[PDB]
Amino acid sequence: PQRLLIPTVDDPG
Amino acid sequence: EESTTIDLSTIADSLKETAKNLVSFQPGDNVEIINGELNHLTGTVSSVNQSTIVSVRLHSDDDTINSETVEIPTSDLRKIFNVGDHVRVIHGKHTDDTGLIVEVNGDKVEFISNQTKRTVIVFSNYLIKSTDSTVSINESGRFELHDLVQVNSDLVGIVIRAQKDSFDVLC
Amino acid sequence: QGEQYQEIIEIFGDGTDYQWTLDAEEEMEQPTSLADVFEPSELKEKMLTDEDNVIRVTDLPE
Amino acid sequence: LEQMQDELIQQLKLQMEESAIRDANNIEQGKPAIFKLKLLPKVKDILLRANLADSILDNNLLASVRLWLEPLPDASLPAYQIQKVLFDAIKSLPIKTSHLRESGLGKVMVFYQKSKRVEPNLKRTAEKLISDWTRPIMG
Amino acid sequence: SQFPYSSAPLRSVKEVQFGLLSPEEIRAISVVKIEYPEIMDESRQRPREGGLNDPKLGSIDRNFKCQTCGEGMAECPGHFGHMELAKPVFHIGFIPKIKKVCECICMNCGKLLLDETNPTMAQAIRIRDPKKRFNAVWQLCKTKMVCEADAPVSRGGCG
Amino acid sequence: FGEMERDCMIAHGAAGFLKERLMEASDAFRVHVCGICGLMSVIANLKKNQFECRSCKNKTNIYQLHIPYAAKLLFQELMAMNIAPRLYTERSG
Amino acid sequence: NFLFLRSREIVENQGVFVTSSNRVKTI
Amino acid sequence: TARLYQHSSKSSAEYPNRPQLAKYCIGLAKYIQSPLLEYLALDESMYSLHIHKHQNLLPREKLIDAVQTSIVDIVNLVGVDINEAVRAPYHALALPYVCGLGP
Amino acid sequence: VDEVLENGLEARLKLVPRLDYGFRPAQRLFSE
Amino acid sequence: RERACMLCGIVLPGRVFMQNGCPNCDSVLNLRDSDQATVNECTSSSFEGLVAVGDNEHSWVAKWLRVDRFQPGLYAVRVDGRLPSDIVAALEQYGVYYRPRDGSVI
Ligand SMILES: [Zn+2]
Ligand SMILES: [Zn+2]
Ligand SMILES: [Zn+2]
Ligand SMILES: [Zn+2]
Repeated sequence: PQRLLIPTVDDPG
Repeated sequence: EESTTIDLSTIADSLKETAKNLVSFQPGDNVEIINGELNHLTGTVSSVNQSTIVSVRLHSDDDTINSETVEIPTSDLRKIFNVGDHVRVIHGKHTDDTGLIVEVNGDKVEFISNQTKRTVIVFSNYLIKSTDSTVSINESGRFELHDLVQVNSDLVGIVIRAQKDSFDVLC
Repeated sequence: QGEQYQEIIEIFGDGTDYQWTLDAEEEMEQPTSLADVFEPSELKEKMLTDEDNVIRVTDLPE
Repeated sequence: LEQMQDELIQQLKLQMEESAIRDANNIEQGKPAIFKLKLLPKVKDILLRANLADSILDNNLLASVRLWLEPLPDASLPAYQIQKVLFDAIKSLPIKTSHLRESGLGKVMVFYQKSKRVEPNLKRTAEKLISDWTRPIMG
Repeated sequence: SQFPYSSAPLRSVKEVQFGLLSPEEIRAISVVKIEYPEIMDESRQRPREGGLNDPKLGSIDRNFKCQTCGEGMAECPGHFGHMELAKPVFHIGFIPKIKKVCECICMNCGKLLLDETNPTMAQAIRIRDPKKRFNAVWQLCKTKMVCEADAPVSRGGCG
Repeated sequence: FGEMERDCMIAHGAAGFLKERLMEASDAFRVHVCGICGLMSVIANLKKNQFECRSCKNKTNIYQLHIPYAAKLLFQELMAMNIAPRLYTERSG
Repeated sequence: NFLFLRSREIVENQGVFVTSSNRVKTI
Repeated sequence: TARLYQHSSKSSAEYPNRPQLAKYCIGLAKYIQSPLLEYLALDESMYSLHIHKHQNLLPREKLIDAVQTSIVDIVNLVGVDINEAVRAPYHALALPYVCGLGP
Repeated sequence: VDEVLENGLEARLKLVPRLDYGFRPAQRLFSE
Repeated sequence: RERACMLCGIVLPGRVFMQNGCPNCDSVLNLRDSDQATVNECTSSSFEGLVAVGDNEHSWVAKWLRVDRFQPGLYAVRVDGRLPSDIVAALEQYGVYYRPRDGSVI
């Protein structure tokens, strides 16, 4: 998918 | 190709783009609404902000509605041209021609010119309501005002008035 | 995750509630007559009017 | 105090629904939508009031906001003033996932995002609001 | 008698009224819109139209004439153009005044933080001089740090 | 003709000499002003004998003034800074 | 022999009227 | 016809890199080579020539009709080579004045 | 644009010739 | 001279693609065992947005560009040109779905 790959808080800065 | 513009789709798209970009509004202009809930309503432009938001005061039989100003996008506005108004051509072959509107055939508007003093048919997208002509004839022709011009072999005169593509000569 | 995916679907919709509106908008966005392509005063100079075809088809000296 | 605000907001909700129905009927009868524009200043003044946000979320005024934002069946968009005021109010209030579930404003937001007659600035604000509302779900 | 004849009557200045220029006035008095940074067309004379040296803005050359009024260099006063900004910006001379006005009014519902019910505000209203009136109103409303939803009966305040 | 010389001519009471020094012996200029907006935005074509303030949309209420060219320059520079100096030929009260 | 003259009061042709030089006297 | 030819935009387009006096010489040579076609090339400008002393007393439509009938008579006297008119647009100026044809 | 070259840097085009046949001549259809 | 592989998004010199193939797309395009034809159609020298990835597994950028299963190196955000229909059908035969990186498909 593409929509699920949105950035979260725990993703690297 | 043995044909007169048999293909007219891209040409029509170019017409649409030129018609959309060439429209410019001024305060006090009478406009009509094409889309939206306020479709087929008349109103006067009160103020212009940037080039995409235009505040319009609508005109209607109810007094309470006539005291309201509504900001309307320029993409849903069409100019209203009444018979007997001084209008100046924006762009085209008849550019900078002024006169009084005579017939309003919807998209096409007919008006008696001021310079040539003859009826000219130009699309409504090419008209701006300018109450005065104030046309400057500088940088045109080959003749300054009041020039002594040789008309032909044995005729001479003086330029009295100058126009974009004609002259008035006093023999 | 599947449950939050279903929650996202419930909150934001699949679009079918307004897909028909979008189709109608695209239909009305999409659309030849030479009387509307160029000015009549330019058509007349280029002999493109109907009257020029009438003159050209009639069997008489112009 | 809070109960009076709730009663006033419910009365405003009923007035907004009645105005929407009247404008839809007038549009079906060949008349422009004027009632929504007339009611717009009072709705704008109420929405700009910050302390009423909790009462608005309790009374689910966002459902009627969605109803006003809902395009009519004639495929005609509402007036730009209504859309701008409602978008500004949505920005000014802390809309959560529960309130979105109660109101179902996400469908209309996705429609506004996908539509092309909508102004690009409104498109960008709708994209930002959709991103902000998807933010708590994934973390 | 060193000026060419004009049918406009000759008068003297009796009053000078100052003020700010509105965007509508700037657009209305303009003769052209400036949008091209390049001064010269192709480095081959004849400056580009819509540029900073448009020939409609006026003529500063002996042999050329203004394309707006048709007058020579000696007689043409020059004409203004306009330049639409993509985003609004502060006027550098009015920033403290903008700050004081922002203090004076409410940032959400564009209303003064106090009304005429306060007698001090009424006295501040009474003075005719705009500078002193603004000074008094500012000295009062600076303290007030909250818009009043109801009268200190709703005054329209957003709270 | 500096400021101190101007003060000496004021002390003599010779207003005509001061006006002649500062205008006829210096940058004397003629401008046209709209009678409504009071701005120097009239587009005058003297040989065509047509005057017009496009903003105010009038062709009849237009006057001519004799002012120093430096005053014209000052008013145009003020206009460039968004200030509107309006010159009127009558008093109001 | 024709003189093209400019005049203030003849508004019919913006002051331009044609006369022969034999018809005029100098001031 | 040379003095009107040198200012015509058709001549300017034909010879972009040449001055006005060169166009005047070309007009004189073309007039020597074919006076009729040089008169035809004037189009609307040939009604402003010195045709008759009292030509200004006629209405404009009468003068235009007289000039056009004279051109029709003279062109049909001369004749038009159809292949040359089809190929060379300069020689096609006399084709609308052929008997039975028009613009 | 009669033909678009696959490289994308050039393309064969249909034009109106400008020749004097023995500062540029005006465009006109090629007369053989 | 450098080209951007349309399928995986990696950027390598065109002669590297001709001699050694694409190190990731070789399993389905056989670029190492193919002529300049497949190099030209599946890799484009016109691109934008150079991307260098160090750790594919944990980089959110790699997941966003769908390159977290590929060899680290030079990558392009946008690649001009799309894969042909026959190559798309061949990939669908292998069971792999092709999502264009040209930006026109979203
Ligand atoms: Zn000027
Ligand atoms: Zn407030
Ligand atoms: Zn004015
Ligand atoms: Zn690859």
